Amino acid sequence: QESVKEFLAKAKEDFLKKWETPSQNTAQLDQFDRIKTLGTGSFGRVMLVKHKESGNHYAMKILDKQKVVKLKQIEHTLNEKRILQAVNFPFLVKLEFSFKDNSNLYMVMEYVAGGEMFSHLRRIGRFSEPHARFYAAQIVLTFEYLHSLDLIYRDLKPENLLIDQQGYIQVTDFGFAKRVKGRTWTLCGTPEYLAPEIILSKGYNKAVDWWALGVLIYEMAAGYPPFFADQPIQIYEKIVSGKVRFPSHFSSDLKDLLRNLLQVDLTKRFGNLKNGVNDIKNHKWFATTDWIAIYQRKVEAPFIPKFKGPGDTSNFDDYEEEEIRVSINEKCGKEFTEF
Repeated sequence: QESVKEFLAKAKEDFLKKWETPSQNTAQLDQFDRIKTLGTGSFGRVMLVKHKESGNHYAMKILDKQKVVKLKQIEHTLNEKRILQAVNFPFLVKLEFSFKDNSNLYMVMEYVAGGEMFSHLRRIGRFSEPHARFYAAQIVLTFEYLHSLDLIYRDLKPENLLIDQQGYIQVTDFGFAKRVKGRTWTLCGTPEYLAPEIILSKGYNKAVDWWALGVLIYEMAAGYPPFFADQPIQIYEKIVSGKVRFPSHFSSDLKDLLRNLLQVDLTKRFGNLKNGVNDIKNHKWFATTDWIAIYQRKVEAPFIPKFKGPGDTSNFDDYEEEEIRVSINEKCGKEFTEF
Protein backbone atom coordinates (compact mmCIF):
# COMPACT_ATOMS: atom_id res chain seq x y z
CA GLN A 1 0.00 0.00 0.00
CA GLU A 2 2.92 2.24 -0.64
CA SER A 3 3.68 1.98 -4.31
CA VAL A 4 0.19 0.30 -4.91
CA LYS A 5 -1.71 3.69 -4.22
CA GLU A 6 0.43 6.25 -6.09
CA PHE A 7 -0.48 4.37 -9.17
CA LEU A 8 -4.18 4.01 -8.75
CA ALA A 9 -4.37 7.73 -8.37
CA LYS A 10 -1.79 8.45 -10.95
CA ALA A 11 -3.69 5.91 -13.03
CA LYS A 12 -7.12 7.32 -12.14
CA GLU A 13 -6.11 10.60 -13.67
CA ASP A 14 -4.40 9.57 -16.89
CA PHE A 15 -7.61 7.77 -17.53
CA LEU A 16 -9.95 10.60 -16.57
CA LYS A 17 -8.56 12.72 -19.32
CA LYS A 18 -8.89 10.14 -22.06
CA TRP A 19 -12.24 9.32 -20.58
CA GLU A 20 -13.11 12.87 -20.94
CA THR A 21 -11.90 13.17 -24.63
CA PRO A 22 -11.97 10.19 -27.04
CA SER A 23 -10.36 10.36 -30.41
CA GLN A 24 -12.89 9.01 -32.87
CA ASN A 25 -12.44 8.24 -36.52
CA THR A 26 -8.88 6.82 -36.74
CA ALA A 27 -9.03 4.71 -39.92
CA GLN A 28 -10.85 3.44 -42.77
CA LEU A 29 -11.97 -0.11 -43.54
CA ASP A 30 -9.81 -0.18 -46.74
CA GLN A 31 -6.63 0.22 -44.76
CA PHE A 32 -7.28 -3.36 -43.94
CA ASP A 33 -7.61 -6.69 -45.63
CA ARG A 34 -10.24 -8.90 -44.13
CA ILE A 35 -8.75 -12.29 -43.32
CA LYS A 36 -11.10 -14.37 -41.17
CA THR A 37 -13.95 -14.44 -38.59
CA LEU A 38 -12.74 -14.91 -34.96
CA GLY A 39 -15.66 -14.66 -32.58
CA THR A 40 -19.20 -13.62 -32.49
CA GLY A 41 -21.91 -11.31 -31.25
CA SER A 42 -25.64 -10.72 -31.66
CA PHE A 43 -24.57 -7.22 -32.52
CA GLY A 44 -21.55 -7.67 -34.74
CA ARG A 45 -18.59 -9.99 -35.47
CA VAL A 46 -14.97 -10.16 -34.49
CA MET A 47 -12.69 -10.99 -37.21
CA LEU A 48 -9.15 -11.10 -38.29
CA VAL A 49 -7.77 -8.25 -40.49
CA LYS A 50 -4.38 -7.45 -41.96
CA HIS A 51 -3.21 -3.90 -41.97
CA LYS A 52 -1.98 -3.05 -45.45
CA GLU A 53 1.08 -0.87 -44.53
CA SER A 54 2.40 -2.33 -41.45
CA GLY A 55 1.74 -6.00 -41.92
CA ASN A 56 0.09 -6.03 -38.60
CA HIS A 57 -2.88 -8.01 -37.93
CA TYR A 58 -5.32 -6.56 -35.51
CA ALA A 59 -8.81 -7.78 -34.57
CA MET A 60 -11.80 -5.95 -35.61
CA LYS A 61 -14.99 -5.91 -33.79
CA ILE A 62 -17.76 -4.67 -36.08
CA LEU A 63 -21.19 -3.91 -34.80
CA ASP A 64 -24.01 -3.09 -37.22
CA LYS A 65 -25.70 0.15 -36.50
CA GLN A 66 -29.08 -1.36 -37.05
CA LYS A 67 -28.86 -4.36 -34.79
CA VAL A 68 -27.68 -2.31 -31.80
CA VAL A 69 -30.72 -0.18 -31.82
CA LYS A 70 -33.38 -2.83 -31.77
CA LEU A 71 -31.65 -3.67 -28.43
CA LYS A 72 -30.91 0.01 -27.63
CA GLN A 73 -27.34 -1.40 -26.95
CA ILE A 74 -26.25 2.16 -27.86
CA GLU A 75 -25.99 3.46 -24.44
CA HIS A 76 -23.63 0.61 -24.08
CA THR A 77 -21.78 0.41 -27.43
CA LEU A 78 -20.57 3.85 -26.70
CA ASN A 79 -18.84 3.34 -23.38
CA GLU A 80 -17.08 0.19 -24.53
CA LYS A 81 -15.34 2.55 -26.91
CA ARG A 82 -14.98 5.31 -24.34
CA ILE A 83 -13.53 2.80 -21.89
CA LEU A 84 -11.05 0.84 -24.05
CA GLN A 85 -10.11 4.22 -25.36
CA ALA A 86 -9.20 5.40 -21.79
CA VAL A 87 -8.61 2.18 -19.92
CA ASN A 88 -4.88 1.29 -19.69
CA PHE A 89 -3.26 -1.78 -18.27
CA PRO A 90 -1.26 -4.83 -19.20
CA PHE A 91 -3.89 -7.39 -18.84
CA LEU A 92 -6.37 -5.30 -20.82
CA VAL A 93 -6.80 -5.77 -24.51
CA LYS A 94 -5.39 -2.75 -26.53
CA LEU A 95 -7.71 -0.71 -28.74
CA GLU A 96 -5.94 0.62 -31.72
CA PHE A 97 -8.53 2.34 -33.90
CA SER A 98 -12.17 3.26 -34.14
CA PHE A 99 -14.09 4.43 -37.14
CA LYS A 100 -17.54 4.11 -38.39
CA ASP A 101 -18.94 3.78 -41.74
CA ASN A 102 -22.44 4.41 -42.89
CA SER A 103 -23.76 1.14 -41.65
CA ASN A 104 -21.83 -0.42 -38.83
CA LEU A 105 -19.21 0.46 -36.15
CA TYR A 106 -15.67 -0.71 -35.68
CA MET A 107 -13.34 -1.25 -32.75
CA VAL A 108 -9.90 -2.65 -33.71
CA MET A 109 -7.92 -4.30 -30.87
CA GLU A 110 -4.62 -5.99 -30.67
CA TYR A 111 -4.71 -9.62 -31.72
CA VAL A 112 -4.41 -12.09 -29.01
CA ALA A 113 -3.52 -15.28 -30.89
CA GLY A 114 -3.27 -17.88 -28.15
CA GLY A 115 -6.94 -18.24 -28.24
CA GLU A 116 -9.71 -17.81 -25.79
CA MET A 117 -9.40 -19.41 -22.34
CA PHE A 118 -12.69 -21.20 -22.28
CA SER A 119 -11.23 -23.57 -24.77
CA HIS A 120 -7.88 -24.56 -23.38
CA LEU A 121 -9.73 -25.15 -20.26
CA ARG A 122 -12.16 -27.55 -21.98
CA ARG A 123 -9.45 -29.18 -23.90
CA ILE A 124 -7.06 -29.66 -20.98
CA GLY A 125 -10.00 -30.69 -18.50
CA ARG A 126 -9.32 -28.39 -15.53
CA PHE A 127 -6.51 -26.39 -14.18
CA SER A 128 -3.94 -27.17 -11.68
CA GLU A 129 -4.45 -24.98 -8.58
CA PRO A 130 -1.30 -23.02 -9.52
CA HIS A 131 -2.26 -22.62 -13.12
CA ALA A 132 -5.70 -21.24 -12.07
CA ARG A 133 -3.80 -19.06 -9.53
CA PHE A 134 -1.53 -17.66 -12.24
CA TYR A 135 -4.78 -16.34 -13.97
CA ALA A 136 -6.71 -15.25 -10.92
CA ALA A 137 -3.70 -13.22 -9.85
CA GLN A 138 -4.28 -11.44 -13.16
CA ILE A 139 -7.99 -10.76 -12.66
CA VAL A 140 -7.42 -9.51 -9.11
CA LEU A 141 -4.83 -7.03 -10.20
CA THR A 142 -7.23 -6.22 -13.15
CA PHE A 143 -10.36 -5.63 -11.06
CA GLU A 144 -8.20 -3.81 -8.54
CA TYR A 145 -7.18 -1.49 -11.30
CA LEU A 146 -10.67 -1.14 -12.83
CA HIS A 147 -12.82 -0.99 -9.69
CA SER A 148 -10.60 1.99 -8.67
CA LEU A 149 -12.06 3.94 -11.68
CA ASP A 150 -15.56 3.48 -10.87
CA LEU A 151 -15.90 0.80 -13.46
CA ILE A 152 -17.85 -2.37 -12.69
CA TYR A 153 -16.88 -4.99 -15.36
CA ARG A 154 -20.18 -6.97 -15.42
CA ASP A 155 -19.26 -9.72 -17.74
CA LEU A 156 -16.44 -12.10 -16.55
CA LYS A 157 -16.00 -15.44 -18.20
CA PRO A 158 -13.62 -17.80 -19.97
CA GLU A 159 -14.66 -16.70 -23.37
CA ASN A 160 -13.43 -13.18 -22.50
CA LEU A 161 -10.23 -14.31 -21.22
CA LEU A 162 -7.87 -14.50 -24.08
CA ILE A 163 -4.35 -16.00 -23.92
CA ASP A 164 -1.28 -14.33 -25.31
CA GLN A 165 2.08 -15.78 -26.59
CA GLN A 166 3.18 -15.69 -23.04
CA GLY A 167 0.22 -17.35 -21.31
CA TYR A 168 -0.68 -14.08 -19.63
CA ILE A 169 -4.10 -12.70 -20.09
CA GLN A 170 -6.05 -10.06 -21.78
CA VAL A 171 -9.67 -9.53 -21.20
CA THR A 172 -11.81 -8.40 -23.96
CA ASP A 173 -15.32 -7.25 -24.56
CA PHE A 174 -16.13 -4.34 -22.34
CA GLY A 175 -19.51 -4.31 -23.88
CA PHE A 176 -21.28 -4.62 -20.52
CA ALA A 177 -18.97 -2.38 -18.53
CA LYS A 178 -20.20 0.85 -16.87
CA ARG A 179 -18.48 3.58 -15.04
CA VAL A 180 -20.43 4.00 -11.90
CA LYS A 181 -20.70 5.11 -8.45
CA GLY A 182 -22.73 2.89 -6.16
CA ARG A 183 -25.73 0.92 -7.26
CA THR A 184 -26.81 0.09 -10.79
CA TRP A 185 -29.71 -2.23 -11.69
CA THR A 186 -29.11 -3.81 -15.16
CA LEU A 187 -29.48 -7.57 -15.55
CA CYS A 188 -26.57 -8.37 -17.76
CA GLY A 189 -24.25 -11.38 -18.23
CA THR A 190 -24.38 -15.27 -18.50
CA PRO A 191 -26.70 -16.86 -16.06
CA GLU A 192 -23.73 -18.95 -14.73
CA TYR A 193 -21.64 -15.99 -13.34
CA LEU A 194 -24.67 -14.06 -12.05
CA ALA A 195 -23.97 -12.80 -8.63
CA PRO A 196 -27.15 -13.42 -6.62
CA GLU A 197 -27.81 -9.64 -6.36
CA ILE A 198 -28.49 -9.19 -9.99
CA ILE A 199 -30.81 -12.18 -9.76
CA LEU A 200 -33.15 -10.52 -7.44
CA SER A 201 -32.38 -7.21 -8.99
CA LYS A 202 -31.53 -5.07 -6.07
CA GLY A 203 -28.92 -2.69 -7.40
CA TYR A 204 -25.66 -4.43 -7.31
CA ASN A 205 -22.12 -3.19 -7.36
CA LYS A 206 -18.52 -4.06 -7.92
CA ALA A 207 -19.21 -6.86 -5.43
CA VAL A 208 -21.00 -8.74 -8.14
CA ASP A 209 -17.57 -8.76 -9.81
CA TRP A 210 -15.53 -10.45 -7.03
CA TRP A 211 -18.37 -12.95 -6.86
CA ALA A 212 -17.66 -13.84 -10.53
CA LEU A 213 -14.04 -14.22 -9.66
CA GLY A 214 -15.06 -17.25 -7.53
CA VAL A 215 -17.11 -18.79 -10.21
CA LEU A 216 -14.16 -18.16 -12.40
CA ILE A 217 -11.79 -19.92 -10.17
CA TYR A 218 -13.98 -22.74 -9.14
CA GLU A 219 -14.49 -23.63 -12.66
CA MET A 220 -10.87 -23.01 -13.65
CA ALA A 221 -10.01 -25.54 -11.05
CA ALA A 222 -12.80 -28.11 -11.61
CA GLY A 223 -13.83 -27.74 -15.21
CA TYR A 224 -17.44 -27.48 -14.27
CA PRO A 225 -18.70 -24.37 -12.54
CA PRO A 226 -20.36 -24.05 -9.11
CA PHE A 227 -23.82 -23.32 -10.28
CA PHE A 228 -25.12 -24.92 -13.31
CA ALA A 229 -28.28 -26.60 -14.62
CA ASP A 230 -29.95 -27.03 -18.04
CA GLN A 231 -32.23 -24.18 -18.29
CA PRO A 232 -31.61 -20.75 -16.79
CA ILE A 233 -34.41 -20.45 -14.34
CA GLN A 234 -33.11 -23.55 -12.61
CA ILE A 235 -29.46 -22.27 -12.32
CA TYR A 236 -31.21 -19.26 -10.84
CA GLU A 237 -32.74 -20.69 -7.62
CA LYS A 238 -29.49 -22.68 -7.23
CA ILE A 239 -27.37 -19.53 -6.97
CA VAL A 240 -29.47 -17.82 -4.29
CA SER A 241 -29.63 -20.85 -2.06
CA GLY A 242 -25.85 -20.73 -2.37
CA LYS A 243 -25.13 -24.33 -1.47
CA VAL A 244 -21.72 -24.95 -3.03
CA ARG A 245 -20.14 -28.42 -3.18
CA PHE A 246 -16.39 -28.70 -3.33
CA PRO A 247 -14.75 -31.34 -5.24
CA SER A 248 -12.58 -33.63 -3.10
CA HIS A 249 -9.33 -32.45 -4.81
CA PHE A 250 -9.70 -28.85 -3.74
CA SER A 251 -6.94 -27.63 -1.75
CA SER A 252 -8.07 -26.41 1.69
CA ASP A 253 -7.17 -22.85 1.06
CA LEU A 254 -9.01 -23.14 -2.26
CA LYS A 255 -12.13 -24.03 -0.49
CA ASP A 256 -11.39 -21.09 1.80
CA LEU A 257 -11.08 -18.37 -0.72
CA LEU A 258 -14.14 -19.63 -2.48
CA ARG A 259 -16.81 -19.59 0.07
CA ASN A 260 -15.57 -16.10 0.93
CA LEU A 261 -16.14 -14.85 -2.62
CA LEU A 262 -19.21 -17.11 -3.33
CA GLN A 263 -20.78 -15.25 -0.48
CA VAL A 264 -24.51 -14.61 -1.02
CA ASP A 265 -23.99 -11.57 1.22
CA LEU A 266 -22.27 -8.60 -0.08
CA THR A 267 -21.82 -7.31 3.30
CA LYS A 268 -19.44 -10.19 3.95
CA ARG A 269 -17.72 -11.02 0.77
CA PHE A 270 -14.13 -10.43 0.02
CA GLY A 271 -13.88 -7.50 -2.25
CA ASN A 272 -16.75 -5.78 -0.40
CA LEU A 273 -15.22 -5.83 3.01
CA LYS A 274 -13.63 -2.90 4.69
CA ASN A 275 -10.08 -4.21 4.02
CA GLY A 276 -11.11 -4.26 0.33
CA VAL A 277 -8.96 -6.29 -2.03
CA ASN A 278 -6.47 -6.86 0.61
CA ASP A 279 -8.79 -9.45 2.00
CA ILE A 280 -8.33 -11.49 -1.24
CA LYS A 281 -4.96 -10.21 -2.14
CA ASN A 282 -3.95 -11.68 1.28
CA HIS A 283 -5.88 -14.83 1.32
CA LYS A 284 -3.62 -17.83 1.97
CA TRP A 285 -4.24 -19.25 -1.34
CA PHE A 286 -2.12 -16.36 -2.66
CA ALA A 287 0.63 -17.25 -0.38
CA THR A 288 3.24 -18.00 -2.95
CA THR A 289 2.10 -15.46 -5.55
CA ASP A 290 4.33 -12.41 -6.00
CA TRP A 291 1.88 -9.69 -6.95
CA ILE A 292 4.57 -7.72 -8.95
CA ALA A 293 6.29 -10.27 -11.12
CA ILE A 294 2.78 -11.26 -12.36
CA TYR A 295 1.99 -7.68 -12.83
CA GLN A 296 5.45 -6.98 -14.20
CA ARG A 297 4.78 -10.09 -16.26
CA LYS A 298 8.05 -11.41 -15.00
CA VAL A 299 6.65 -14.69 -13.98
CA GLU A 300 7.00 -17.77 -16.06
CA ALA A 301 3.78 -19.06 -17.45
CA PRO A 302 2.27 -22.40 -16.71
CA PHE A 303 0.72 -22.61 -20.18
CA ILE A 304 1.36 -21.71 -23.66
CA PRO A 305 0.07 -22.03 -27.17
CA LYS A 306 1.76 -22.73 -30.34
CA PHE A 307 1.66 -20.12 -32.89
CA LYS A 308 2.71 -21.40 -36.25
CA GLY A 309 3.24 -17.78 -37.31
CA PRO A 310 2.02 -14.14 -37.31
CA GLY A 311 -1.76 -14.17 -37.35
CA ASP A 312 -2.29 -17.86 -36.71
CA THR A 313 -6.00 -18.57 -36.17
CA SER A 314 -5.59 -22.25 -35.19
CA ASN A 315 -6.40 -21.56 -31.61
CA PHE A 316 -9.70 -20.38 -32.90
CA ASP A 317 -12.94 -21.70 -34.13
CA ASP A 318 -14.38 -21.95 -37.59
CA TYR A 319 -17.35 -19.87 -38.30
CA GLU A 320 -19.29 -19.16 -41.42
CA GLU A 321 -18.09 -16.20 -43.47
CA GLU A 322 -20.05 -13.13 -44.40
CA GLU A 323 -19.50 -9.81 -45.99
CA ILE A 324 -18.76 -6.43 -44.69
CA ARG A 325 -21.82 -4.57 -46.21
CA VAL A 326 -21.89 -0.66 -46.55
CA SER A 327 -25.19 0.61 -47.97
CA ILE A 328 -24.89 3.73 -50.07
CA ASN A 329 -26.43 6.23 -47.62
CA GLU A 330 -25.50 6.97 -44.01
CA LYS A 331 -27.73 4.64 -42.25
CA CYS A 332 -28.43 5.52 -38.47
CA GLY A 333 -25.80 8.37 -38.20
CA LYS A 334 -27.97 10.07 -35.55
CA GLU A 335 -27.59 8.16 -32.39
CA PHE A 336 -23.88 7.60 -33.00
CA THR A 337 -22.43 11.04 -33.26
CA GLU A 338 -20.16 10.23 -30.30
CA PHE A 339 -18.68 7.20 -31.87
